[PDB]
Amino acid sequence: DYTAGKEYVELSSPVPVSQPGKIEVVELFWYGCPHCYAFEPTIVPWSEKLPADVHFVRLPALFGGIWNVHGQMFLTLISMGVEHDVHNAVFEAIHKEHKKLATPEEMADFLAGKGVDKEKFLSTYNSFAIKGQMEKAKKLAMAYQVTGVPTMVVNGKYRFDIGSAGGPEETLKLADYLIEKERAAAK
Repeated sequence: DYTAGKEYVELSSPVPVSQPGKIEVVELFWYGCPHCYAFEPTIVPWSEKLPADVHFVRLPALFGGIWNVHGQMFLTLISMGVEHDVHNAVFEAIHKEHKKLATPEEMADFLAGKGVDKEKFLSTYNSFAIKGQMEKAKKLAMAYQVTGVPTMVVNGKYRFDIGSAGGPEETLKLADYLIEKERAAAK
């Protein structure tokens, strides 16, 4: 059994969830984060097997500079509806192929090779709608009081990471435990 204050903490000010009625699981990440890249083989298959009442979401940590730029790329891909399909390839480009993907022109030229419309990528990247999603994501990370990645937050209420949980497998087992806690809770 896990212990509040040890493997996870409870946020004294819970944060609203992106999809009311589902148990939210957020992974805060940065595409350029090696620990984030390394966790992917653990969290990806798990995330695809979650039940119908769970909503898994990735949230880019907008902690400045290149993190903001890569987060803006993430959010642009989500808007275009293609992030899932090019997700692994972005991680691979950054960590294996030496691609910096540090400007929208560079991102668009890379993503074109993965099927992504460059004009639509560029227009979405610079859109007002993306500005709002950026601020939303910033304010969420501030409200979760997250100061590094990868970090998990369940149902806007419980924050934990690989170190606190005690390893990558433990991170998912803890998430499972916390999902069950929320499923059992009175509505």
